[PDB]
Amino acid sequence: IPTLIADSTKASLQDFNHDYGKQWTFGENWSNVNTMFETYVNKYLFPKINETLLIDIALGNRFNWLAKEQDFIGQYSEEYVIMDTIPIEMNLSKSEELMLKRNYPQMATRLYGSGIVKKQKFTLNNNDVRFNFQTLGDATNYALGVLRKKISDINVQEEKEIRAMMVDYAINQLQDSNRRTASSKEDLTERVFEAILNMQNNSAKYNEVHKASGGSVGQYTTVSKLSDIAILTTDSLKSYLLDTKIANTFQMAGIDFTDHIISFDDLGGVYKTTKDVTLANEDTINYLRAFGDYQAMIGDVIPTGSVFTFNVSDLKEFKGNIEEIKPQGELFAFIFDINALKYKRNTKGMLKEPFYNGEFDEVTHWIHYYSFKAMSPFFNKILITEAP
Amino acid sequence: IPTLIADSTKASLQDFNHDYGKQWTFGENWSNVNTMFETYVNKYLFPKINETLLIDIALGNRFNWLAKEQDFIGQYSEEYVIMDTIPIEMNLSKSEELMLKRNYPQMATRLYGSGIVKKQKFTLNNNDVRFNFQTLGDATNYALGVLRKKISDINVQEEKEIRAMMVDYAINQLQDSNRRTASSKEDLTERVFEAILNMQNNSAKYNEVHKASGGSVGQYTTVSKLSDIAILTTDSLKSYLLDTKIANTFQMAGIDFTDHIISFDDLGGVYKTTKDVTLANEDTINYLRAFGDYQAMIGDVIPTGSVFTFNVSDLKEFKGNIEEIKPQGELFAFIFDINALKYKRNTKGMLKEPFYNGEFDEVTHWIHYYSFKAMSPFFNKILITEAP
Amino acid sequence: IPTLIADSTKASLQDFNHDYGKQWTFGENWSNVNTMFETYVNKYLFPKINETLLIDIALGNRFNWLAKEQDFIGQYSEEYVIMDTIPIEMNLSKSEELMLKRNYPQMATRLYGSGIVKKQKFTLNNNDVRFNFQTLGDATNYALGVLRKKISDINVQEEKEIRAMMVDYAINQLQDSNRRTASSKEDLTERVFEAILNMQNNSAKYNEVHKASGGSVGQYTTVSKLSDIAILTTDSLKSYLLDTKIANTFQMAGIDFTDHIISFDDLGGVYKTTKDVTLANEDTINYLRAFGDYQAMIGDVIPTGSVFTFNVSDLKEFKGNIEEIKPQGELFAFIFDINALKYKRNTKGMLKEPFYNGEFDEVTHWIHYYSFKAMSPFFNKILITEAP
Amino acid sequence: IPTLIADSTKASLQDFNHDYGKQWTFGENWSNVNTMFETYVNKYLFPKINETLLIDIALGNRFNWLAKEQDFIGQYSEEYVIMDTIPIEMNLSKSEELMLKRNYPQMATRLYGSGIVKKQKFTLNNNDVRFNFQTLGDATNYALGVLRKKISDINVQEEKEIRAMMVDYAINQLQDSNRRTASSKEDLTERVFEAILNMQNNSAKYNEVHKASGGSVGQYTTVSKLSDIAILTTDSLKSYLLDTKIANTFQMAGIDFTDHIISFDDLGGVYKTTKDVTLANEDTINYLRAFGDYQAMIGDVIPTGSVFTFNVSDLKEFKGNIEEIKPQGELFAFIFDINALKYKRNTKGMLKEPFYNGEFDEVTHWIHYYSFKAMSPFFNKILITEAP
Amino acid sequence: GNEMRGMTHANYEDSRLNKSRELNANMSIGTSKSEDEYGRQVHSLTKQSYSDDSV
Amino acid sequence: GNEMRGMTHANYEDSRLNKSRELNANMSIGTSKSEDEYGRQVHSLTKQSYSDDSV
Amino acid sequence: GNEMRGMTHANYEDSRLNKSRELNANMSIGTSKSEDEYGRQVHSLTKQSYSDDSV
Amino acid sequence: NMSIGTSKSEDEYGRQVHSLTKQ
Repeated sequence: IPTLIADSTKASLQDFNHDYGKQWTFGENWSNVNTMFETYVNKYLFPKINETLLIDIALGNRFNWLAKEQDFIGQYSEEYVIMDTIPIEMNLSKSEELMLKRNYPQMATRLYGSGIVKKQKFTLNNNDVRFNFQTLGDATNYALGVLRKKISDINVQEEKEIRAMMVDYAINQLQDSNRRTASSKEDLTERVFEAILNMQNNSAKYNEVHKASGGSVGQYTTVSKLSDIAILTTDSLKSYLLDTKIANTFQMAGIDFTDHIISFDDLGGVYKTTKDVTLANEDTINYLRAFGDYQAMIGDVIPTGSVFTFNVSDLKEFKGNIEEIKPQGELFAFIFDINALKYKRNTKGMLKEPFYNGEFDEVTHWIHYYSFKAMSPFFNKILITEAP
Repeated sequence: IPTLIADSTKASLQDFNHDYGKQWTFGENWSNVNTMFETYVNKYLFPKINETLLIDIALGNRFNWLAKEQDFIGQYSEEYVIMDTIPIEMNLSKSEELMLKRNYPQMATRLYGSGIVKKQKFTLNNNDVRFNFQTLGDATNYALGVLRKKISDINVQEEKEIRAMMVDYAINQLQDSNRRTASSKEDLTERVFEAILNMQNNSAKYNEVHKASGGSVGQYTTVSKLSDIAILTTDSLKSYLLDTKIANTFQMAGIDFTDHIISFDDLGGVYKTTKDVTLANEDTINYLRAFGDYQAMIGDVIPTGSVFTFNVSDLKEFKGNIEEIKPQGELFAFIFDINALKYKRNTKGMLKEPFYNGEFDEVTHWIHYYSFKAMSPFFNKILITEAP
Repeated sequence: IPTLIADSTKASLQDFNHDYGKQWTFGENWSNVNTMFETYVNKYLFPKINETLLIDIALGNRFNWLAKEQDFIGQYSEEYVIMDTIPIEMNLSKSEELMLKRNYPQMATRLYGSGIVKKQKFTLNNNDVRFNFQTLGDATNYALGVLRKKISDINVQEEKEIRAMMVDYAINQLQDSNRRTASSKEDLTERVFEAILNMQNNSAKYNEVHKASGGSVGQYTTVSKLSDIAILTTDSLKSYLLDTKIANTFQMAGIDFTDHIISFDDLGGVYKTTKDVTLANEDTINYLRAFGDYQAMIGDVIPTGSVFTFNVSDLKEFKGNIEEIKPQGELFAFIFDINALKYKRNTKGMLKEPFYNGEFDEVTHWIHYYSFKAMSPFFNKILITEAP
Repeated sequence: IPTLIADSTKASLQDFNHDYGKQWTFGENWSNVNTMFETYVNKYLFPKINETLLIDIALGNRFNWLAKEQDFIGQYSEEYVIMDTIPIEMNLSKSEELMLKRNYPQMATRLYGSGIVKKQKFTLNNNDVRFNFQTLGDATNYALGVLRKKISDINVQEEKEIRAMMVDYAINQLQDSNRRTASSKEDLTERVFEAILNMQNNSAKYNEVHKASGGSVGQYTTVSKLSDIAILTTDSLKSYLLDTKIANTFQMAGIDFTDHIISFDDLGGVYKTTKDVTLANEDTINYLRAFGDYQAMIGDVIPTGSVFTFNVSDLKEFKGNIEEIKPQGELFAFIFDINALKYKRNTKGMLKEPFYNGEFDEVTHWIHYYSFKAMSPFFNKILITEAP
Repeated sequence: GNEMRGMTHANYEDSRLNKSRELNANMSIGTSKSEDEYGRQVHSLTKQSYSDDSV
Repeated sequence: GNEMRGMTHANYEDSRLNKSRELNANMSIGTSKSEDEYGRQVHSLTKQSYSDDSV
Repeated sequence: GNEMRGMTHANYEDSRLNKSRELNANMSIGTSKSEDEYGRQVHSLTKQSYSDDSV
Repeated sequence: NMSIGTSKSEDEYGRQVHSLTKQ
């Protein structure tokens, strides 16, 4: 292999990296011999490249419609329901003093709290980056590609967070009355039909009022209209219903719930810490950096309940302290009233101003946005999931 | 936390509870340090709440159409049917005195008697409730919300009682001849078809005139048109018909009885005590209070046959003394002529006048109404249930 | 007679293949008696042939639409994608110097440069090919017939290579997440139905960015739109879908994916060498000549990864050094994004000039073309294959 | 002539009584020469009658006023009264909780029973009653006369029964406290005059609310106004009472003691069956028939407590089984408030439709009416009777 | 006198399970018709007009 | 008030599953009625005209 | 950019299998907004009009 | 000394029993 290809003294990196360098040069002599670039007819000609394509893809958020723009002014918020009171027989043997005795309306209420701010950063060099691209137009495509990608990443993350929120709520918060078990896919599709009908009649079974402050003992009866019901299921199930249940049935004039399905391939894949891990190794920070966390440095503490959205389990500190939020088993259907989601976002002034370091000719750009995602206890939800 | 956060003396409650209190105060000092409200930037500003939400839901009573307003004047009611007379041949051999011989019309009768008067109550503070809401408008919504909930509860309970009446009648009261048995759900669908056709013919088997007083000797033949026939079933059974039986049949052009079906999720869950149970514990009264029973107090006796409409079984006194009105075995299809239901109500002056306690600035309001629910033996009715 | 026919001294071949031969011919008497061609009226006339028909057929390449004409001018091409960055929460306790820190955009790239310059040649004698055809019109047809057959071979062979490239990529390059196992054909059809839906979601599972240079640690999420998903399967599966699935299903409207399928009778059939094999045996060089490889000579080296496209395994040197690019188990459904294929061609000046050998009177025409086939890692792909 | 008159062969009766009587009559000669009816001027003419008187004595029920028409449907009569409450002092020192105290009203009651229905009938013959009267007009009077005698009979019977009710009630069903004892006829007059005034006093002692279900414990103060007081005494006793000077002073004042005092000669003549007798002899049925009883037949059972209203004691079945309802001892004054005699009656369609035999040319007409007689415990009653 | 209401958003028709055409409240004997001439004559001998036999 | 939106290019309708007809909020008890004659008398003893049998 | 083409003479349509409605690219966060009143004042303190209770 | 009143017409029931003016 020729010495020149191996030699690093002549690299551009060498010129920029060091304080003083050779101002004048007479060109080195190139040969393709015993190298990947060898050409039979002519050795001694530098390799020539035709294209440099961008291959940029646009991704979207399924749940964007739910997001509602809001001002960022105050932190807490609250909602309440007046709890049910059964009509009681007129005893008439009671003392006349009962008229005076006072009982007030009883209510159950929740406080949700403030949101979380998120940031992304990219810097464009204006010197070395120019060496990489043959034409000025290719470099401009590259810059827009970074901005375009940055927004797409945010959409993808928000979708993951909403999908994970729902899967976590069902797995942990739901009561026994809400939960149901499906032995097999055929049973599951039938169970989902039963659920749509069941949640359209008055029932206190599916409410989570008990978790709310005033519901420890008591009942709240709510009814959920059909338009609202929407179902989050794994794709395997939708494929089955369309491929087998719908195709085989003679009459499906009514009785089709596929408009409501929000099928996702995984549901699982968003991880949540437990046990308050503290970053301690370079190798750990390097993995996080690859996924975009410039901020992270050794000695920072990651609190319990932190949601990563990428697999950090293998790295040392998180080895036994990370848990995955996912459906348990292949069969999963969380059938819920749409009103429960509570997603709000503020995008005013999302793209922050550029900062230019004259030394090094680099401009750093930032994108900052606010997101609050939550789930309301009061509305109806039902989980049909694989039997244990 | 700061001392102020936990200090009872600084509370508004103390001002109301004690007979004398400090008229003048110089305000206390607020800090968010080491408390849930901590704000990174300020650390000395009070927490701020953006919104408060009622989440009121309106609930209905399936059987309202049946209810008939009536005056509340007299305790008992009766219904009777004139019994059948078979045409006889002219025997001219008989003595002419047969003209004088007398034949009298005959009848079978039933007596159904008293009603039930039920009450609900709520008290509105005026003086201290105002502290809770930021705007007067939120507080006014709070008062409409308690009234609306109160009314919705009356509707849910009445529905539960009518549903329970039918389930209880079918399991216990129904004549043995009327009962029919289906081995599988597929058989049940066929059984329903046979019954709908059979009961439109002129026959005495379906009617329960035998139970009525005059039926022991003689016959009564009644006919029930399709326009009136109605079916009470669990939701899972209706789901079966729609998902599989209707979906699978090649031609359901006619032959669809699902318009008639009234399907309920639980079709049970109304509980009736089997022994006299005397309230004996504080914890028990507290559970009852949570469901709105202000009247309940220790030492009161609940007589046998009392219907709770909520699950009181867990409580100490009622542990072995409660039984549930429920279908047996998961196949229930009580098919009955609609005329049999007998639902009567009196809601004249339903919203009793308010009582204002000038001391304490409180007005306490009440709602009282009469309800009679019963089932008539005379009309046709056949139950299809799983084979025992 | 048999003895005359047997003698090869009289053969035309002997005159053509030797330096000197006997110019004068004294005729050989021919008798048709007791031979297959005997005729009743004249028993000494040599048999006469009526037609000499060609039976030429035209074969075409399935994948021609994909091919893109390009000037053959430069060796390499490259393409790249920008890697995903997850949004990071605003710490706000980080040192204020973080603004100065520089975070650069990251990407993954691939270099694909290649060409193969495939050729083939045919020679028309003008002496001795005449001996074969009685009318000069058929002899001219024979010449056109070779040219057309040579062209058909180009088309059939390119198809084999595109088909083989895909089977090879799937069998070896794909990750565990992409791979799926199907026990039976009904299970497979459901899996194909599921994969179409899975690909439309946003997921990094089906991308092969990890193989690309910058993707070793990070993640890239891409979405594959329907209308750009083509599925490659065997005909046995397509036949199954049409015969037993599409035909039997009541509601196949909407659920038919057969427009996408690119079914081949047999996906396997192309062989790739492992190890290096020098053509030691003469018998081997002769076999390769049967398939049109005049170039092969004893002692030449066949490099690792050479793709034969015919079964060379039985030959001695290739006995253990050959491995077939093939589906495993008869169930194969490689579903992929169409954009991944990258087929390019240059066919300018395809029909090179003829060279007339004055000695031997032979023209020697040549056809040369350039073909580049490669598969891109970035786009989504799934393989459903028979369960091990 | 004595002999001609004696012969009964020449009688209208013989022809009507038997079949095949004599059709043709040649007149019998008549002479009064030695008989009664002889006249100085014309010895031979038949005796001629100036008039047929038809004396009818109208008889009436004295108690007919104080009869309440009822328009009967249903059977029982309730008769409640509300018990007394005595006014109480203000007692302003008492706790303010006294405001809440039920103070429910209290009452007494008496369910009387149902009333017997009675009938009478007269058959009028067109054929032979005509022989008796000289002119048609006299015969028409005779028909009106029988109907009027029937109406007169209803009245005498009802009067007798009301009188008997009072005598029986006084002797047997009376509160012991009410009774008084008179040693001599003179003492009785003093006692009776003392009693008239006692009723006008407002006191609870005279009334029988102590019976009447209701309350033994409380008091009901009833007052009997003059004009609502009347004394049931024997005729001799009425003469003694009127004779006294007090009676004269009352009449001078304006209250007619004579109308108020009501008297029958013996207050007796109504008989009560004891011992459940049954008719057994022809002679008895004939006696009953003389008194108008067509219905009676041998073997009919007369229940204990049947009120005959004529003396049947002589007849054998009733010889030891009849007891007269009569005051015991000569002295008997029962002084009662007039309102006490409940004497409700229904008289609609009193005269039922005629029935024409048509053979014998006779029409039978019937009078039917409903009578209910009872005495109320609530009003003041005192009985003064000779000391045992 | 209760009467049923539909209770379903859409359904296939229920004709074919109905026997209204086969049996109905109508399809009953007619009470209202008066005696034939013979009957009226038995009740009151109104028709004194015709006697078949000659004097 | 989030509102669910269509997630399919094409599908059959969901009318059969809809249960609005069966049970809806509109079907509820009415509180606008006023008291019966007896009640009005209990409250005010307005009517002093009739006391049934008297004296 | 290769483009898939029809490989079959006639087929039932593929509509149901498409999630273009469910997760389209166009459904995405919007970056065109400008900062709120508070933000503009942080950057330039341009509003000096109102200081609330003063003096 | 008043007397029982001789006649008033039959109640509605009486007339309907006699005639059965069905309606």
